[PDB]
Amino acid sequence: NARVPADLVIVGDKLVFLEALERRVYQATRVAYPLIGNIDI
Amino acid sequence: HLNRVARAALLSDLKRRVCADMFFMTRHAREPRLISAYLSDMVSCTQPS
Amino acid sequence: VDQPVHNYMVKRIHKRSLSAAFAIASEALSLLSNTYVDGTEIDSSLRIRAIQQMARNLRTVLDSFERGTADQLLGVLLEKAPPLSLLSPINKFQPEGH
Amino acid sequence: RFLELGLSVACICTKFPELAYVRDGVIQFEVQQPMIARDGPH
Repeated sequence: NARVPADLVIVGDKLVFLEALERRVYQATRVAYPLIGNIDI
Repeated sequence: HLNRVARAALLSDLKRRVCADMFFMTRHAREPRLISAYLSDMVSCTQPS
Repeated sequence: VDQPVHNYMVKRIHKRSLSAAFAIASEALSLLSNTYVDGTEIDSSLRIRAIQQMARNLRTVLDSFERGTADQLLGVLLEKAPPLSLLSPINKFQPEGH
Repeated sequence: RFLELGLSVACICTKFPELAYVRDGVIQFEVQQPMIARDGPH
């Protein structure tokens, strides 16, 4: 295994990664960062 | 690679940034959990070099 | 009187792929092929520059696949997930089924 | 003073006092940008 810097938040009873990959990946470029979808009302 | 929906509304969404929040200090002598909502989100923000 | 049940499920794989492009200009290609070398220093510098450009490109065309697998996973996971606002009441307010 | 206060570290030590026997600076630096493609037929 290898040590890696990342943030881990405990919610409820489960330790989950809290990844917001917009900086390392999808950056300064031409790819659609998902999670910005649209809704129709 | 956007079309005429983002900047033809550059004056219809941004000029939001033409109607709410503002120049700090001293009429409402009375509020700490948003004065740092453009103070605690304008100082440190994005991409590296 | 109830009798126990067994369930069998079968799922099939789905195929995708990833690609990236990588070009070298005719100038650089001719320098690299060592066809028109004059055996002088002035072309050694140009050939080294062409090699460095090949490097500075092949680098990231290959780094690209690693940085793209993440995009693929996000795509499939977004396509996969039903909304919380509908999944939550289904599994809480309803115990078993039918 | 101009050591122990602050009124300077955001600059860079590089060199010309007598300046302008130096004509001439149009000085710059690139950015490379790498391979994006998405996932999907785009």
